Amino acid sequence: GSPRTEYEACRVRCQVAEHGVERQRRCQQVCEKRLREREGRRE
Repeated sequence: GSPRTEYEACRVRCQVAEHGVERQRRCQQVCEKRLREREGRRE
């Protein structure tokens, strides 16, 4: 339904995965796109 874990896990993993602003912001959108795509099975 809405696995917030998959999201919070990406923010805590990505934040440490890289360092900066270009990848940081760009990452926030990537991790989010995956979440929204997950919570949304079909509408």
